[PDB]
Amino acid sequence: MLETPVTSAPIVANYLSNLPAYRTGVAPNLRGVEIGLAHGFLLAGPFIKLGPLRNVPGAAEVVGCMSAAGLVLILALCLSLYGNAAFQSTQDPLMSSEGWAKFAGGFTVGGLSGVAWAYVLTQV
Amino acid sequence: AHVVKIYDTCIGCTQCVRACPLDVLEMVPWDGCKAAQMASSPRTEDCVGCKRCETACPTDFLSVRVYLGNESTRSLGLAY
Amino acid sequence: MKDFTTYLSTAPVVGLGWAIFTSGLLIEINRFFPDPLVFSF
Amino acid sequence: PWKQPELDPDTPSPIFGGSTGGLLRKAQVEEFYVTTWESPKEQIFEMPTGGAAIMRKGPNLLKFARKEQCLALTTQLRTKFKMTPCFYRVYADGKVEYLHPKDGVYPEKVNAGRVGVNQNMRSIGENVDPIKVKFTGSQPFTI
Amino acid sequence: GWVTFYWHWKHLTLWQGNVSQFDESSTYLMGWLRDYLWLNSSQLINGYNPFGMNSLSVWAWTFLFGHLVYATGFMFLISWRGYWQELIETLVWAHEKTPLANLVYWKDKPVALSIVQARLVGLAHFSVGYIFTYAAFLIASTSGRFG
Amino acid sequence: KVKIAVDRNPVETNFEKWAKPGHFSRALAKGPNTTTWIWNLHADAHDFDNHTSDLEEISRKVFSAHFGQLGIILIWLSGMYFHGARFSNYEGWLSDPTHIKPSAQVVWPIVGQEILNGDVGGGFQGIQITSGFFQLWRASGITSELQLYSTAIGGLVLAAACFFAGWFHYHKAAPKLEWFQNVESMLNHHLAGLLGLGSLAWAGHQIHVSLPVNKLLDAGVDPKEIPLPHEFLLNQSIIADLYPSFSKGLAPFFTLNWAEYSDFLTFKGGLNPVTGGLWLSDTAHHHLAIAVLFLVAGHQYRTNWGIGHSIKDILESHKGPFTGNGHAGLYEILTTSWHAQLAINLALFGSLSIIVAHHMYAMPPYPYLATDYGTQLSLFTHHMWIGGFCVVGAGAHAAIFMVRDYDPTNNYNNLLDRVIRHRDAIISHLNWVSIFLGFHSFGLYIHNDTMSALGRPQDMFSDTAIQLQPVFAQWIQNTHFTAPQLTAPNALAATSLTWGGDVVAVGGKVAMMPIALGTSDFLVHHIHAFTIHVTVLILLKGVLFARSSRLIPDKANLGFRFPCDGPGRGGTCQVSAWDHVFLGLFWMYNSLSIVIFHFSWKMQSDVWGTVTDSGVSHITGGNFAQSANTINGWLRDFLWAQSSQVIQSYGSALSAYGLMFLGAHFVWAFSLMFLFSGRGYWQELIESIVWAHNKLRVAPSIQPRALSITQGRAVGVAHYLLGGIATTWSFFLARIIAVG
Amino acid sequence: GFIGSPTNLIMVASTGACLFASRFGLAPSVRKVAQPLKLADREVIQTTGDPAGFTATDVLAMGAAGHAIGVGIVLGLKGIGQL
Ligand code: CLA
Ligand code: CLA
Ligand code: CLA
Ligand code: CLA
Ligand SMILES: CC1=C(/C=C/C(C)=C\C=C/C(C)=C/C=C/C=C(C)/C=C/C=C(C)/C=C/C2=C(C)CCCC2(C)C)C(C)(C)CCC1
Ligand SMILES: CC1=C(C/C=C(\C)CCC[C@H](C)CCC[C@H](C)CCCC(C)C)C(=O)c2ccccc2C1=O
Ligand code: SF4
Repeated sequence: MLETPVTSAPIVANYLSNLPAYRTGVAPNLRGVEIGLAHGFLLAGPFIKLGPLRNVPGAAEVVGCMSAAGLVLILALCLSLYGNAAFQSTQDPLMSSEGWAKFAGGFTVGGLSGVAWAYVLTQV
Repeated sequence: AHVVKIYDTCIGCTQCVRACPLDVLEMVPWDGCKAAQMASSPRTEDCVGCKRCETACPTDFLSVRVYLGNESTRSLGLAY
Repeated sequence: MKDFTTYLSTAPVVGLGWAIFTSGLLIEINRFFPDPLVFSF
Repeated sequence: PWKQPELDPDTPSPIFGGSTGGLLRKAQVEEFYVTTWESPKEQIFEMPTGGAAIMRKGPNLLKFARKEQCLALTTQLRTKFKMTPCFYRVYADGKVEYLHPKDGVYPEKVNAGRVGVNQNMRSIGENVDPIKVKFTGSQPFTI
Repeated sequence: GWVTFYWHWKHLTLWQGNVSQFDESSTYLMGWLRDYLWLNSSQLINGYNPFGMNSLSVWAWTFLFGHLVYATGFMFLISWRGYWQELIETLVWAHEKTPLANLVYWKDKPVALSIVQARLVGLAHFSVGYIFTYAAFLIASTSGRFG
Repeated sequence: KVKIAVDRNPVETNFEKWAKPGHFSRALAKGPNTTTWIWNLHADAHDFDNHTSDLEEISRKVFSAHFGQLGIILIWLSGMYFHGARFSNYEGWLSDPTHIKPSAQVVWPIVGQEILNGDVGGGFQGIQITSGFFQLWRASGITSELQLYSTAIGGLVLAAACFFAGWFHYHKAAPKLEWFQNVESMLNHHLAGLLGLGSLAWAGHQIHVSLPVNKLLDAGVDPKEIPLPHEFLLNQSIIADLYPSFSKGLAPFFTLNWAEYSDFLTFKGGLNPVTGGLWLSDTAHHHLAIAVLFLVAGHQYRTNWGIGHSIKDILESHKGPFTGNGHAGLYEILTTSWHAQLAINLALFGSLSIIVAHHMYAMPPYPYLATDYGTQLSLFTHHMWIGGFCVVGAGAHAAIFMVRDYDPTNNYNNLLDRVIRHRDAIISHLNWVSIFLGFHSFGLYIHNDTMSALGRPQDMFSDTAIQLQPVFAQWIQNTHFTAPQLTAPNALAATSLTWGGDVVAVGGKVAMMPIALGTSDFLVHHIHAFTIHVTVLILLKGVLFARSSRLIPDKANLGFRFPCDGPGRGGTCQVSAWDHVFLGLFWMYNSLSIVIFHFSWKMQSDVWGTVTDSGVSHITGGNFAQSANTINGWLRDFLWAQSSQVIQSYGSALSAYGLMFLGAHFVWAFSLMFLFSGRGYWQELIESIVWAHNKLRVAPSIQPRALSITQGRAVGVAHYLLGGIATTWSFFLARIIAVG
Repeated sequence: GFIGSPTNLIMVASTGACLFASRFGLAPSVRKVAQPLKLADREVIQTTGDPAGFTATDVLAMGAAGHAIGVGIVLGLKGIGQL
């Protein structure tokens, strides 16, 4: 109820409007793909930096990439669990059960694609 | 929700209803007391079990008793 | 006088008086009988 | 009272800014409570969900998420200005329930029209032991 | 704890051969704190250090672990329900009124733990920390200098 | 407009109310019937807001109580000076301050406690004092015991005068409410007279008395052969020989040629190499400048002569667009509510005490103060704890003001109303900040401990593996080391030795030296910030939710100090603002304990020690760079490596520290039964004891009852704080006296 | 201090300028109020023969201000090597 200049800013409003979570202009698969790509690309960062094999060149990036892929898979499993255990009962298709399942599938597809993209960028 | 039970030792002093912060008790006509009033709980589903009515009871032991159990959204005092 | 006496008749004041009396008695006993342990007349 | 009043959503709210401890998502999922009163003049009162507001000269309508907040506002208005307000409960489907003045005379009075329920007719301490009521689902105080 | 302190100190002084140390040291609590809880804990605390590590590193780690669970028991026993319930209400508002995170929701409303539940959780943390701390100290002191 | 308003004899000096214990409140006026009355007698004694609703009587009681506390303080100071006059070796300490320990408390040989009178040196036996009173008296020019005797007698006389003043200003001539409400006159007189005039008087004492005595003491002459301060005051030849500018005789002051005063009003920032303290000329010019600034500031507010500033006009004028009524109703709040002023005073007093502790360990403003490591450690810890207690009492009395003296009529859209209106966002953001700080500090510590126990020193957050160096603190240290070089060229050296430079040592012991900052220092500083943030969150949640909340909407009607609201809504135990302060007291204790542990370890490892020809050999050998990064390092290299002096102190003069250590452990453990448990168990136990005494017909007429839940919480937190404080006190003092 | 010294001359000039400012608008005084401009106020203190709002506290305040400005100017000019 308490409106604030930062919450009601038009720049903030249009920045949150075109986000994949609040766009409401596409299938949940595309939003999940974008979410997985972005979050996997950022999550690969701390893993290629400070892992136990960070002193060993070459293998550090590979180990961090598989750790990021495992974290992405764990997040996808928790997303699927939340979708199955949250929307099991009675206009946005994301809030639906199978819509959230498709969102989770897009999320894991985007996560592995972003992990592979981060591996390519670190190799180059 | 919780269970509010009122016994015949009540003197109809209306202190429990004034101490109630959720409007659970009420005063009904009676003949077993000098004040001709008896406490009732027609809205026990809204009681949270705060035991504020028991503090205001002037009689020895308690003429009104609150027993907790089977908490709900109204009984847990949740605004969410 | 009697109001001050009843103030002195209050429980903390007489407790303080007992405290000084008992502490002084035990301290003077310990001072004039340095470190005893066993009753030997 | 003689006739149960009907709430009016078009009644003006008291002059107030933005509240942080206001209605949450439970207001659009479960029931929420609405308090109405009749202020003869404009004055400043303290809400239980935040700071202070100013009521308008006329009908005044406020919304809360808890019945305890509604009764706290009711007793504050009765003790400070003798306002005698009344709050309804509105569910998600729009069902309106009259809550505080069930007979319109407030629970401090009697009105000789309320049937006393949940009243044990025995003295406290005369209840049976829990061994007497076992594997039955009936508490010693529920008989 | 008292009976195990007595058993451990008496038996340790018997195995070391310095029974006179226990005889002249268990009289006063400085002896209990220094000759038992401080003298015999030298090998325990040196399990891991910047110098290196000996075989009692796991015992030092679980000793600090037990002290930590003791502190969490103090947390769940000292503070009571009203403060945590109000804090949970504020966190509920924070989760409700945020972008990019209010899309998710809880199936069950988060509430503070019950007072009986709080007593049980504090008791469990207290006893777990007690058991782990004394087991660590006992095993590290009896095995670090004997066999 | 501003004038003295005094009522003549409103209260008669009669002992008729001393006989009745419960008289200030009508609840206790009926007499006692249970034992919980007695505690209620000792709990509502100073609750003057509950005794009467009249602000004038409350203000008169506050004035009288302040006079009584000043009398008590002056009695304590006079007793300290008397103990320094008679049962002390101050004259022996003046001959050789680097070899005779300061002692001012002597015990009576009664039951073997005469072993506490240790060999402090100078042919004296007593307890080694850590108050630093010897260094304060040396900084004040005190030489003989006659001056200490005169100061003690004057302190007793002024204490009696203040005690009579309290009696007079309450019973005989009681000021009215309009007299107390003149905040502009109070501020003007306090800025100009209480602070500025006292600063000028102390500056004049330093110029005319303290500087020549300190200069002659640093010259190495006999203190008995030092001329008396009145010889410097009257005869100008000695003061001209010691300082040629005194030969001018007030000429440069009234001719604006103040540079001629540069010989005895210096700017040589740093430590005096002779004594390891601050330069007395620098302190003289400092107090003179402070006096000038405060006399300037004391002519700011308008009282009776047209010119000046109006506090209400200033507060109402400072209103922005994002705040609505900016500082609108605060003038009426602070002129009617005593508790708001109490919160402000306690917060600023505690913060200033913390500042005093930090800037006193940094610059020792006393001769031979830094050499005495125990005095510096005790003073830092004492001011630290007093500041913490004051800043938690600030939150307590702010919550009391929120419950009692808050009026929604005067706060519609002002700043307090908007703070209440977004308190939930405030508490949520503070909770997130506290959780993030605790994670990224304590989890870092746990990470270091695990990777140390896993045999991975290269995976640790240490000074050798992962360099999380404090680049901002190091940059500030480097900039302040170059402060006299470019930005303050008139200073001879740096303002303190902590920024950098060389090592200043006195008598072979290092007085001050540069302090290096590493990853462990960053970790402990962020830990301190986290603990302060959590305590701030607790106290702010207590203050802002004192009136109402989502859980309890009518918390204001329940009062400030209530135990609970029953087990309803899941349970409302410890929901009051008083319980919030009771919870935050432990967090303040934990924060300040970690702070003083960091101070003691850091100054023992990287500051204190001895100075040999090879270099500076510290007390602990500088292990803080390698041991402070893990919890086990604090467990072993700080708590177990130290505290061996406390446990081995038996049979020596330090054995009282070990006994006090054991008693403090006892009180800390005994507090937990009040912190845990409840009331019904002890009530039924008391019922059983009542049955036992009724069998023997020795049941008291006053019914024994268990302590209240609020009372039990208060007893628990008080015994817990006392036990922890005395444990740290005994351990710190024994360690710093035996090895220091 | 010394009669004829530059410091004496400029501090006498500063004190006289402060007094002249207080006499005619300019510097705020006992009879001058408000933050942006100066508005007439009550006489507060009898001026004892002085025309307009010029009382004893006015000359005390503005003599103090003139001495402060003069000593600040003197020490600032001495710091920069000037008069
Ligand atoms: C420049 C004048 C002056 C001075 C020096 C003081 C000094 C003081 N005031 Mg006060 N005050 C003044 C004017 C002054 N006041 C005016 C004009 C008002 C009315 C608007 C007040 C209203 C006021 C209140 C409401 C309170 C104080 C309090 C205090 C004390 C603060 C505690 C402290 O710092 O301890 C410093 C202590 C010392 C330096 C020790 C020596 C103290 C000596 C005896 C005081 C001498 C100064 C005295 C004002 C001279 C006039 C009194 C004379 C008739 C004998 C302190 C003694 C507090 C108090 O009650 O404390 C008792 C308090 O609550 N003041
Ligand atoms: C509060 C602080 C303080 C005090 C008390 C003093 C006091 C003193 N200083 Mg110091 N001084 C100070 C601050 C202070 N100064 C500061 C800040 C500086 C700046 C650097 C100096 C710099 C300085 C220098 C350089 C010298 C002094 C000197 C002096 C002495 C000369 C006094 C004088 O002529 O002044 C003016 C004093 C009066 C006008 C007297 C006051 C009026 C009297 C009390 C009236 C009494 C009337 C009474 C009713 C009648 C008597 C009653 C009886 C019959 C019962 C004096 C002992 C000089 C010195 O020691 O040589 C002697 C000296 O060389 N001082
Ligand atoms: C500037 C100083 C100052 C002043 C003037 C006040 C004034 C007041 N406070 Mg505040 N307070 C302060 C500082 C101050 N406080 C600080 C620093 C704290 C934090 C510790 C608090 C915490 C606090 C709370 C939590 C409460 C108050 C309350 C009160 C009121 C009554 C106090 C009373 O009756 O106590 C009577 C005196 C006692 C109860 C004695 C206390 C003794 C303590 C517990 C133990 C002392 C240990 C001692 C150091 C060592 C003993 C060892 C032993 C072996 C002898 C009064 C308005 C109460 C109130 O109702 O406010 C309106 C209240 O609930 N205050
Ligand atoms: C050492 C014991 C301990 C610990 C860990 C905590 C932890 C906490 N308390 Mg505290 N508390 C304690 C004792 C303790 N308390 C005691 C004794 C009291 C009584 C005075 C209190 C009183 C108290 C109050 C009054 C408040 C807290 C708050 C908090 C929270 C602050 C979060 C934070 O900054 O750290 C983050 C948490 C940690 C660093 C925990 C350390 C454990 C590791 C490092 C985390 C990861 C563990 C592991 C890797 C994951 C395992 C996964 C799976 C196997 C389980 C957090 C939940 C505040 C709150 O609610 O939040 C702001 C608050 O208001 N507590
Ligand atoms: C025109 C006229 C006239 C004249 C007048 C005159 C001429 C006057 C003057 C006056 C004056 C001429 C005054 C002055 C004053 C001054 C002052 C008052 C100042 C100061 C003071 C002080 C005290 C100071 C201080 C200080 C110091 C020391 C340090 C710091 C700074 C300062 C400076 C602040 C006649 C009457 C004939 C006639 C009519 C008109
Ligand atoms: C133990 C306990 C009690 C019982 C404690 C009581 C009744 C207080 C007892 C105080 C005693 C009477 C103080 C005096 C003790 C000695 C008799 C005095 C000194 C004697 C020597 C000088 C000889 C509570 O009432 C309680 C309430 C709420 C939370 C926790 C607790 C709690 O832990
Ligand atoms: S408070 Fe007790 S006696 Fe009074 S009306 Fe209620 S049940 Fe009856």
